[PDB]
Amino acid sequence: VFLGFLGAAGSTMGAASMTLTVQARNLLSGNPDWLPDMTVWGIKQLQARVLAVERYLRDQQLLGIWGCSGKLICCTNVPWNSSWSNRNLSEIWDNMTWLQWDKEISNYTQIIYGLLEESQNQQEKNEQDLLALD
Amino acid sequence: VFLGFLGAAGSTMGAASMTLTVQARNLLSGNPDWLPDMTVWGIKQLQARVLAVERYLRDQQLLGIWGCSGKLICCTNVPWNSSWSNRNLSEIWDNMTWLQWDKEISNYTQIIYGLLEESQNQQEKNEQDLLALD
Amino acid sequence: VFLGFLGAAGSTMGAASMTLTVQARNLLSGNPDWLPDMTVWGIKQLQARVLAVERYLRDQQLLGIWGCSGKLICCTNVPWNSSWSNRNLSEIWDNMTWLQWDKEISNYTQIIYGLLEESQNQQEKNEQDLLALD
Amino acid sequence: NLWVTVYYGVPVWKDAETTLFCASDAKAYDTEKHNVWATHACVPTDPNPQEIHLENVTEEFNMWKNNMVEQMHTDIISLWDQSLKPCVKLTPLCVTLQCTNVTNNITDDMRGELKNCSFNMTTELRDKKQKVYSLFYRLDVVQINNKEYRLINCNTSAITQACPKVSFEPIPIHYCAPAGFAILKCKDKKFNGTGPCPSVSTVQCTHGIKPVVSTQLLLNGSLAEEEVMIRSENITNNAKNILVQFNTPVQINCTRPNNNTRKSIRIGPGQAFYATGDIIGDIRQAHCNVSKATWNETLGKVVKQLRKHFGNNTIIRFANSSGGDLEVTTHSFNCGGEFFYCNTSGLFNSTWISNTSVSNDSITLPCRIKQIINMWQRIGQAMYAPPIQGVIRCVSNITGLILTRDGGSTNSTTETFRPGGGDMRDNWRSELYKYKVVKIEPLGVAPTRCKRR
Amino acid sequence: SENITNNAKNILVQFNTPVQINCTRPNNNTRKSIRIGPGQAFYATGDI
Ligand SMILES: *[C@@H]1O[C@H](CO)[C@@H](O[C@@H]2O[C@H](CO)[C@@H](O)[C@H](O)[C@H]2NC(C)=O)[C@H](O)[C@H]1NC(C)=O
Ligand SMILES: *[C@@H]1O[C@H](CO)[C@@H](O)[C@H](O)[C@H]1NC(C)=O
Ligand SMILES: *[C@@H]1O[C@H](CO)[C@@H](O)[C@H](O)[C@H]1NC(C)=O
Ligand SMILES: *[C@@H]1O[C@H](CO)[C@@H](O)[C@H](O)[C@H]1NC(C)=O
Ligand SMILES: *[C@@H]1O[C@H](CO)[C@@H](O)[C@H](O)[C@H]1NC(C)=O
Ligand SMILES: *[C@@H]1O[C@H](CO)[C@@H](O)[C@H](O)[C@H]1NC(C)=O
Ligand SMILES: *[C@@H]1O[C@H](CO)[C@@H](O)[C@H](O)[C@H]1NC(C)=O
Ligand SMILES: *[C@@H]1O[C@H](CO)[C@@H](O)[C@H](O)[C@H]1NC(C)=O
Ligand SMILES: *[C@@H]1O[C@H](CO)[C@@H](O)[C@H](O)[C@H]1NC(C)=O
Ligand SMILES: *[C@@H]1O[C@H](CO)[C@@H](O)[C@H](O)[C@H]1NC(C)=O
Ligand SMILES: *[C@@H]1O[C@H](CO)[C@@H](O)[C@H](O)[C@H]1NC(C)=O
Ligand SMILES: *[C@@H]1O[C@H](CO)[C@@H](O)[C@H](O)[C@H]1NC(C)=O
Ligand SMILES: *[C@@H]1O[C@H](CO)[C@@H](O)[C@H](O)[C@H]1NC(C)=O
Ligand SMILES: *[C@@H]1O[C@H](CO)[C@@H](O)[C@H](O)[C@H]1NC(C)=O
Ligand SMILES: *[C@@H]1O[C@H](CO)[C@@H](O)[C@H](O)[C@H]1NC(C)=O
Ligand SMILES: *[C@@H]1O[C@H](CO)[C@@H](O)[C@H](O)[C@H]1NC(C)=O
Ligand SMILES: *[C@@H]1O[C@H](CO)[C@@H](O)[C@H](O)[C@H]1NC(C)=O
Repeated sequence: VFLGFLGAAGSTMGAASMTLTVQARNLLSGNPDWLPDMTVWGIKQLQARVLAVERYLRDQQLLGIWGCSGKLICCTNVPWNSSWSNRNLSEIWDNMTWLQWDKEISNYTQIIYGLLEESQNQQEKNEQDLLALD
Repeated sequence: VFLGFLGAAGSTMGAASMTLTVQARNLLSGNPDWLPDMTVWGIKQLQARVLAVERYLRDQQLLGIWGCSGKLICCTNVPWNSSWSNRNLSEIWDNMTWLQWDKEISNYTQIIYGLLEESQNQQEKNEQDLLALD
Repeated sequence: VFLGFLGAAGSTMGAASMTLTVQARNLLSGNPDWLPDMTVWGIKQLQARVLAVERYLRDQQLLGIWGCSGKLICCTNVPWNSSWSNRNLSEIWDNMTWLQWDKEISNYTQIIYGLLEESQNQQEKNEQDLLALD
Repeated sequence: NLWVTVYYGVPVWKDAETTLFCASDAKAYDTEKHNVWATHACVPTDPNPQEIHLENVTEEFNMWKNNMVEQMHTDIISLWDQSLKPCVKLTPLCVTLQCTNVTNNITDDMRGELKNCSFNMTTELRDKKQKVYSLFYRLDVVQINNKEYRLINCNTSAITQACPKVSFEPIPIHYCAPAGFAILKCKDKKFNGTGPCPSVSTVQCTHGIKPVVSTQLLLNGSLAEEEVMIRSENITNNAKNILVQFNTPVQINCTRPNNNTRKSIRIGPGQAFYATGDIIGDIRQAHCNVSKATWNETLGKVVKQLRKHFGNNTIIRFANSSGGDLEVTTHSFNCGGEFFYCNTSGLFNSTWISNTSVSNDSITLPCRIKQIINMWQRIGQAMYAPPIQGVIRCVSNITGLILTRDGGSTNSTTETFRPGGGDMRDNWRSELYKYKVVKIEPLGVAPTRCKRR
Repeated sequence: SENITNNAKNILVQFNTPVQINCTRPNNNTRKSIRIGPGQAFYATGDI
């Protein structure tokens, strides 16, 4: 079910995964047309929609430095750690929201980015270079 | 044959497909250097070349949400509909321009984007997730 | 070894290849927050960080038109020419810096981009289209 | 058994503050008033407001720590400043004016205060100077000591005339959310203002808000839902204001009856000053009528909502203002171009029993008129209101109230709610209480069973 | 120096140890705020 933009904010993470393109398509293009030339009021909203694309490109750089690159669902090779949210499957995807999920991960979220940027492409690329000659 | 930028605007779609990089490379970088600091005249052209990259990123988002992603030629899995331009092969690629093509498709063009964004990655990704565990 | 940003500027090209993400992550996001609304001083630094992303997108277009596309290490199918730096292997990657390398290539660097943009995707894509039907 | 996996486009937002947009309402091209409030820059409204209710979503709102109110305040201030920048300055008007009382002080028990001033102003040329007259009105000095006079506006800041081409009619301006961000709108009828909204929706563009500068009484505001709302950042603290939102609108009809005229006297090579001409016909003070039955019902409905906070079967009172600034002690607003300062001393004389209170078809309120305003927080500029040629009559809906409680040890006794105001932001919290700005963070991680290569 | 041989080019000198300097305006001065124009106000050097 669609339910439009952010419709599954309180639904399960599994049901919320069914609407990734919906949340993705409405964040980048909130296009205001600034054809009228008004002096001091344009710089504020221009800075706003420029910092918007700066944050978007920061997220895209983070999603490119990883083995994942497709702006979609993707799998990695970094194992999940039992210290992070000691929960089984179906307990997460059927009785939890992405908000509470990021809240519980926020304690251990900072090292996961490092494990994804270094334990992967800093070694996966090097293995790709030393295993593509044969 | 090259014939430079937009050289094959009146040629066949097949011959025009031979110059995709030519039309692609000259649309993104029409770089003006705005080192001189002139007050009210910079905001107009700055808004212009910012809306340029906004439109470019809208096109890139549309070309990323689809199964296609390489900024090149690409094939999909959505079947062509006989209602859309009841024509055979070689009739299109050897006696038609991209202008007249988009003109004839403009009547049915709006639903093709939906068939490419939903009938593909809203199901192709989900099949990829449920067929990558074995 | 990391040695931080640009730490391997005087080291070998092989050792410098171990820190690609380090030089890549600090060039795109030098984010200044421009929440204060100051008239004539914002346009200069705004033009600066807009030309920054323009140059970044020029580099990304150059790295997309080629067969390479992953913002990482990548291999091509264009053969190395003996006229370009008449040197053997291990002589380059173990007694040379990227600065001196680009200096020696600067005489022949301009045609390599053309050999990568035309001798590859202007023929590799066309071969991909005429070899994906069976 | 299970591996980390990234998901892009997940419904995850975090509360933050960023620059917003503004709407052109789409009727801006057909107004053709050259420049209204924000007709200058805002973009036309989308054909369909994307209002999407989010089921199972409860979001904690806090209207008193909101940043949209600060954005709208700074935007209104810059609007005033950029609207008055290219207009006619009147710095040569700060001269000596030999004035005289009006020729009609009939029955001096009633008041009549308009000064037939005359003064030597600069003309088209710089060599000669010409004597003109007719500045009028109450705001002036008492002179240092036909009686001499001068402008206290000159005793404070510089003066500039408002452009006669622009208008002050509030156009419906609704803020919009940029790319990457969204606006959460609460939907339940009764809202505490601070707390968890159980019925939340999301939008980009808000609902139409009219920028009205008013004190003591909120005009042309958004009606409440079924119940009168009594909002406050801290009800125990006396210093914090008390906002009141009505269920039913209170009809008000304000009138400047002086069938007035104007005089365009040329000053400087390009400028031209609009002076208040002679009053043709009879004269009487401007006023505002409110139907007494509707006001009685409104007070009897608000007192029961106040008893929920300050005790059942108790008495509350409210007299007129205490004292201080003219803009704080008087209901001040604009209409047609003329700025009305009315005294609400005739509406707040009430004590309340547990069931009743302690004919008259309508209640009238006297109102003075002011043309030079120092309401700008920049005490370096003031605006001269151009005179309006003709009679003025403007109707409006009263929708809100701003009250202050008398402090002290008044527990065993009764409580008093005197009218007040001052801060412009309180005028905006009656419209942005249901709105919160959030930023989207669509990058999530979760464990599932899959393997690469 | 950009060119030590050329006389016209300046000679910059940077110290190792800082040289202490103490500057004093001893006139226990006062000011006068005389009003000029509708908003402006000029600050004049009062009597010493
Ligand atoms: C404010 O003005 C309106 C319109 O002039 C008044 O509404 C009228 O009220 C009278 C008496 O009830 C009716 O006979 C008219 O038919 C009404 N006209 C309209 C257009 O509604 C209103 O009563 C006035 N309010 C006050 C407090 O004076
Ligand atoms: C999990 O994390 C802890 C501490 O962060 C670490 O000691 C342990 O080795 C990790 N285990 C796995 C399997 O990642
Ligand atoms: C969902 O339900 C299970 C079992 O009832 C429980 O263990 C789990 O903690 C619940 N999820 C949350 C986020 O509380
Ligand atoms: C073609 O389009 C028509 C109407 O748009 C639809 O009814 C039909 O099912 C489509 N057929 C295919 C093969 O897509
Ligand atoms: C090209 O020629 C064929 C056959 O002569 C014809 O059927 C077709 O309509 C032509 N193309 C266009 C666009 O008219
Ligand atoms: C190398 O370059 C020269 C001149 O640029 C050219 O003649 C020759 O064919 C090239 N050889 C290869 C193998 O690319
Ligand atoms: C590195 O050393 C080798 C052998 O000593 C030499 O041939 C080569 O030119 C050196 N590299 C550079 C850049 O001089
Ligand atoms: C006449 O003008 C004087 C000016 O000082 C004022 O004090 C007095 O009240 C006026 N009388 C009227 C308006 O009847
Ligand atoms: C004007 O006011 C004065 C008081 O200052 C009063 O004596 C006089 O009757 C009033 N009317 C006229 C016409 O002068
Ligand atoms: C005001 O005084 C002027 C003389 O300067 C006179 O012409 C005019 O009629 C007077 N107006 C009134 C209302 O007394
Ligand atoms: C509303 O919020 C305030 C916050 O201090 C709280 O004290 C109060 O109990 C809440 N409910 C009502 C009905 O005021
Ligand atoms: C106002 O006065 C003018 C001039 O005497 C007159 O023409 C006009 O009719 C008056 N206004 C009304 C509503 O009658
Ligand atoms: C309030 O009413 C009293 C009389 O009850 C009056 O003296 C006073 O001027 C009025 N206004 C204020 C601000 O007190
Ligand atoms: C207002 O309502 C009270 C309570 O019923 C009543 O005593 C009073 O006469 C009313 N005032 C009017 C009708 O003017
Ligand atoms: C409120 O709306 C009315 C429309 O009837 C309009 O005449 C008036 O100017 C608006 N503003 C105020 C402050 O009354
Ligand atoms: C006052 O409220 C009524 C009730 O909906 C509405 O019909 C009318 O247009 C409103 N007038 C103003 C000026 O807001
Ligand atoms: C400067 O002069 C004033 C006025 O005579 C005096 O109060 C003050 O003490 C003097 N300064 C010092 C440092 O004594």
